[PDB]
Amino acid sequence: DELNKMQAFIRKEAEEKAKEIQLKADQEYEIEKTNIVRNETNNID
Amino acid sequence: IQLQYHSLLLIWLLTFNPVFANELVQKYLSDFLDLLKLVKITIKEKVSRLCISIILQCCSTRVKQHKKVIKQLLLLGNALPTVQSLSERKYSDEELRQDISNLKEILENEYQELTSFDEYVAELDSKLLCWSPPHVDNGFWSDNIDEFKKDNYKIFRQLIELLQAKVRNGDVNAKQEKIIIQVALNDITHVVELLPESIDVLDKTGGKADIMELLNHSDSRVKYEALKATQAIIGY
Repeated sequence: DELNKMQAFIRKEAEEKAKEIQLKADQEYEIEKTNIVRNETNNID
Repeated sequence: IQLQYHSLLLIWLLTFNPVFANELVQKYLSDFLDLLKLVKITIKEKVSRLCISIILQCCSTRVKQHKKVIKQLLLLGNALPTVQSLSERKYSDEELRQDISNLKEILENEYQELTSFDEYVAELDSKLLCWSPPHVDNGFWSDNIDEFKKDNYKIFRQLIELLQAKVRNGDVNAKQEKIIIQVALNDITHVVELLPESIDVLDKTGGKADIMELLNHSDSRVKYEALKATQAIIGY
């Protein structure tokens, strides 16, 4: 139905936002991992 | 009228003995509700007094499980509201008025310990729901969300079973059945919106399938409730 199709687009749009937020978290994890390696460098030094 | 009065007098005489009253209490759970309805409908002072005495004897402290019987009567037959309505109404007979006042006091005392949770539990056990104030009360749902999910979501499982039974009974599509189905759908939607963990349990127990089946129901209200539940599930 028209209502179901309209609700499908809204939920699909929220899915893209969730994926974008998840992708941003992955980028943050890589940055945090690099900082951990940098922190370990001082201890290793 | 004379036959009904004689039957009420015989019932009261039997209930005078606590053992017989306790035995008859479990014989017919709707007997108290029927007696209250007859007393409300009948205008005879003697018949009303006999019905009040019979109702009080069942909930009298002499009979076994008096508190439990009074609580069950108040939860099922709405003894407190009927007693409150009778107290407001004026009765010519003084003895009947005193009996009505005593019954109203007993019902108020029983309802003081009881809460909306007890009424909801009784309604779920009786599988009867007619859009109670707790269903439309956001605060009641918010304060009872944890209780619904308690005991491995026992209340959620009971609601899912009731919805499945209504779907099985949806072929009749009676007005009371339709109202019960709509109330169950609203409760399921509330228990899915709040405490989302119950959504997985409902899906496992076939709640989603029941909602989808109800979405094709002929009744407009049932179809709208099922569509709202589906929207709350995965829709916008």
